[PDB]
Amino acid sequence: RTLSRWVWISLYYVAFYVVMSGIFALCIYVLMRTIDPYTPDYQDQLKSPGVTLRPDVQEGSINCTSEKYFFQESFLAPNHTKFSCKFGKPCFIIKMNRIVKFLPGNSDGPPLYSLHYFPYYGKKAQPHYSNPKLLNVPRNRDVVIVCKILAEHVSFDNPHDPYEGKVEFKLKIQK
Amino acid sequence: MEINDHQLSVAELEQKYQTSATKGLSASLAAELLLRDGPNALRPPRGTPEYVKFARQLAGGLQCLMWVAAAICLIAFAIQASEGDLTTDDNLYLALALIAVVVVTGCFGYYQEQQATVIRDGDKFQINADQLVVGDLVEMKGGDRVPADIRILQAQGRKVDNSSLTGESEPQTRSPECTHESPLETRNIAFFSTMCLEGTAQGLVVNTGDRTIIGRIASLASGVENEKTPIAIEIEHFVDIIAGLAILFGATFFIVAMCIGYTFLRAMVFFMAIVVAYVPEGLLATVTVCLSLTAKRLASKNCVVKNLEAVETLGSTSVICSDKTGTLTQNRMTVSHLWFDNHIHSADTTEDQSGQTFDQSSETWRALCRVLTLCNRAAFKSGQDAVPVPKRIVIGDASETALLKFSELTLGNAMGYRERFPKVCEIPFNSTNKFQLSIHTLEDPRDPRHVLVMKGAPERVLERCSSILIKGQELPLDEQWREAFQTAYLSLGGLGERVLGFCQLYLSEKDYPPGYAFDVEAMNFPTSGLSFAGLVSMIDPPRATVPDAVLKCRTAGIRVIMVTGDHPITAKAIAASVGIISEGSETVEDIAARLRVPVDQVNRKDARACVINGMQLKDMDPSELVEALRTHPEMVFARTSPQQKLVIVESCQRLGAIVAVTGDGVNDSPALKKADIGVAMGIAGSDAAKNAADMILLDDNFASIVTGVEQGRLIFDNLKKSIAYTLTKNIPELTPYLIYITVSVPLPLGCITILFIELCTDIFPSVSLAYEKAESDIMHLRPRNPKRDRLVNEPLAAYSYFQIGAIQSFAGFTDYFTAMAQEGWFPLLCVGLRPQWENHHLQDLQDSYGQEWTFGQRLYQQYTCYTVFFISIEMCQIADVLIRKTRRLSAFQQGFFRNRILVIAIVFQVCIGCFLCYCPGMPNIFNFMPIRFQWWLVPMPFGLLIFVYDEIRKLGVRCCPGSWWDQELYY
Repeated sequence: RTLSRWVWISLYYVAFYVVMSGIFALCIYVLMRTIDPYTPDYQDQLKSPGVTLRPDVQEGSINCTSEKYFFQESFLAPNHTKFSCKFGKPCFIIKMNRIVKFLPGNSDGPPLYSLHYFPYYGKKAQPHYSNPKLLNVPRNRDVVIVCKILAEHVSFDNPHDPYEGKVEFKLKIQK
Repeated sequence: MEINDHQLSVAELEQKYQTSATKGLSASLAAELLLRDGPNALRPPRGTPEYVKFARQLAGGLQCLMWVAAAICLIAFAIQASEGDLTTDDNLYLALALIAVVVVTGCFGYYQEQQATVIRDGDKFQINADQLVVGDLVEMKGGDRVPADIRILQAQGRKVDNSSLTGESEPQTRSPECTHESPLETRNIAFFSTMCLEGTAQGLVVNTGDRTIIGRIASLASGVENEKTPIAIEIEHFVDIIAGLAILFGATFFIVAMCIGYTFLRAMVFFMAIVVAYVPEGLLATVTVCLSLTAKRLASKNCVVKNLEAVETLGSTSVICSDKTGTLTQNRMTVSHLWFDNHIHSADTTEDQSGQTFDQSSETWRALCRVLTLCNRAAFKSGQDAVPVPKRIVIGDASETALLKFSELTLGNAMGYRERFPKVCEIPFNSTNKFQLSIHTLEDPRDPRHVLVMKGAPERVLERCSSILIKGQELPLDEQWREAFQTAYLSLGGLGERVLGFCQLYLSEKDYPPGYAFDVEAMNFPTSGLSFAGLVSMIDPPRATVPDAVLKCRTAGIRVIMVTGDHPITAKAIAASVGIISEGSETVEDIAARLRVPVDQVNRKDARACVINGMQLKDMDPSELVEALRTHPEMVFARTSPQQKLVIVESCQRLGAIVAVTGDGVNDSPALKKADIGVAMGIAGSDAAKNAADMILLDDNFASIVTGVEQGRLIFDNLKKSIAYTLTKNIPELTPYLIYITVSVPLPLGCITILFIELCTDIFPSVSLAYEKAESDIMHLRPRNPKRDRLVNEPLAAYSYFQIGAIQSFAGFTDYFTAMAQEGWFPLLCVGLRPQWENHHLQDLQDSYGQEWTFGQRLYQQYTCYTVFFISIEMCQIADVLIRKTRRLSAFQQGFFRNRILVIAIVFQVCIGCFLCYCPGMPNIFNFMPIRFQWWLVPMPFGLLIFVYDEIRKLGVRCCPGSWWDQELYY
């Protein structure tokens, strides 16, 4: 609490917090420089893909068939956008979380992906890229179903991300 | 003050008492009176229970405040558990730690913290002292303790020690005649808690048990608001500032959250959320360990401290009112000066005998020494040789012991002399004769003739002499010398010293045969026309360190006031000796004396120094006392009663000063009890003083007082640094949650992560600050104004929160963005995501790239962020540590380097973080994930900027001491 000196405070921070935002931004912008536009520095977090589903818990493009992996080339801008292949008792849809340059490998409880898609090039490289029913007898009860995917590349973390490469949902069609 | 019966006649007293002067009470009557009045005993406070002792601490200031937090954190848990069940430990466990901190914190303190001789039915008998009742006749003799307050009816050569009342040890006479209006002053009353030094006396019991003057001092001095410690008062100012901000922001984040679209459910949770950030959970523990750590050093110093708070109390006082005896002094005295060879000499009075030798050479000196040793009855108790002479106990009266100690020291063994010149006969000092003489066979073998030696009242010795041994030879006692003696006698007498005359005679052999019989009964030999040898006086010396200790306090800007029961001549002499009274300083009386003008004539303002007698003090109003206090720099209150010592202190406190009373005796109790801090002497100190005091000088080393004050200085500062260091990290901890709410981004840091910082990483560094040194000469500065300069002030908060912590937050946020960005989540995409991110159902979350992440997968990334954020703080904490090391000085100047403990803190702190990151099991147990090497670097530019920013700022402060940066920023 002063007087006729506050101008010595306001003006201070103006160009001190100024200098500091200026440095903070200074260091974000250098960091940002040292990253690919096309690919993150660490894939490791995403390392095994998770499996997620639809139920809340094409003009141009190329025609394809079930087959082996298709290599678009390198992950570079020198070629234009890499071309992408075309694609009661509820229905649930499952997909595999997209991961750049990842090639999945493949070459009784109660009553109740094509390689040609990979590797995924990434959004910058491929914008309108497209990634690839429980008619069951029972009803009016909670059924626990786990859908999962297999592969050498795929791993599950039972203790952790129950999502990692698998689903766990409890459908109940009460009629 | 008390009102009494000393005025009454003895007969009148008995009449009041229904007692007999000669016979005493009857057994029947004594018993009856007992039931009526009750026992001659003090009524206690109860002992104090163990449970209560712990419980009182539980409030401990911050402790209560912490309860409000824990309870309020429960406010969160209760609302949450009810309406929006969030199954988490977060608020519950958060609330818990805060309270337990007190239980665990409170531990730091718990882990570290007779008979009398009466006359009844004309016969005297010994009885249990409790049996004594008012009215009975009691007899006391030298060596005994006065059993109760007594009215002296009769006494013979009785002297008493009233240090318990006055703090002054020199013996006081007791006679039946009332000396003064003041009961504490009069000769006719002998007080309980006092001991008859010598003589014999009989008196009537006026007061018993609790009723005695001292038997009440405790209750009156005990049940007195012993005030608190300047440190305790200061450790509350900081908390209020902290709370002030915690609440301001906590609520401000209620309102802001509300405008944004959060309900009473959400806006509320945040407010309470906003706590762990404003309240330093670690701070109480740190201050305590700091205090505890300092106390340990003092112990190494031979200075024991009973209370943690006591470590500091040494700096925020303006004036000190000190008791003399046992406080300033050790409690003792001795001879002082001799007059012979028509010259005044001064002996060394000190215990250590730190002074110098006055004179070996004179032939006269030996003749004198001869009489001092020979015409003397006193003997050293047996088995003494281990102990030094002035220390050893002697059997005999004080004056004779003084002579014995003097000769033994300078002369060698007295016994040797006593043996060499055997005592044939002597006339013991008579009351009438006022002198004592002896006749001895001379050691000199040619002669072994008879020598006569005597001593006594100086005037009397002179009446008795024809000649004077000047140098080796005798001379006629011309009127010229008759006066030189008279002058010396008057001067030494002025010194307040007791004076004795000495003379001897080489008896004429013809009249006295080798066998020759002497008659002590009737003067068989000459008593007159003897050779006068010299004069010997008395004197007392104080401790060794005391004068210096006083000097140190004065440089400290502390006022030292002597407050003594003793007589003014003696008090003033010591005052000068210790430095309480400086050279050239003057009292009005000294000016008037030099000027040879009346006192009325002297302008009081001219006198800086003052010496006020208790008798005069009694008449004065407290306002008058206040003025005396305001008016003088060097004050001596002498002949003060215990109540008076209290008044002075109160007078001093009225001024606003923080006062330390230092004292040894029962008479200092009310004062010690009143002082902001009472210091008592360990060895000499009476039990009463000891109970009354806050601190005990086990050593009786007064110098410790200076250390005590010093102890309250370095740590006080170093504590602020540790508060600043700890508080700064609060900001980087808070901001993530807020931004989380405001930005709608995934939570950057978690509750568990915070605890590792506060409980783990910050601890060693925070503690390590105690090791810091002085930036400047701390002794040079004045004591802190406890009201004005708080331990935690707004300039600390602004620095910790506004500036430094802010830089720290960004460093943390940066690592956050880097981890996610690397992962495929660019910062732009991050806004508004939390609902999807947190949504457990979505296994699908699409990143910036287009990849899809499951619930667990993205979570692992976030947890990694929590981990890196945690790490960022440690990296930034390194800078905060280095900068926090000094308030003013450059790291270059201070050398951030010297503090080994601090450096240990950086290494161990980092080791801990790496451990939390790397060790397996840590991902489940504490949700900490491993970090890529690159992650370690993110905060680095932020850490460096902090160091530079602060370093630059302090350079500014130094250049311009007067103005702005210091005013705002300087702790």
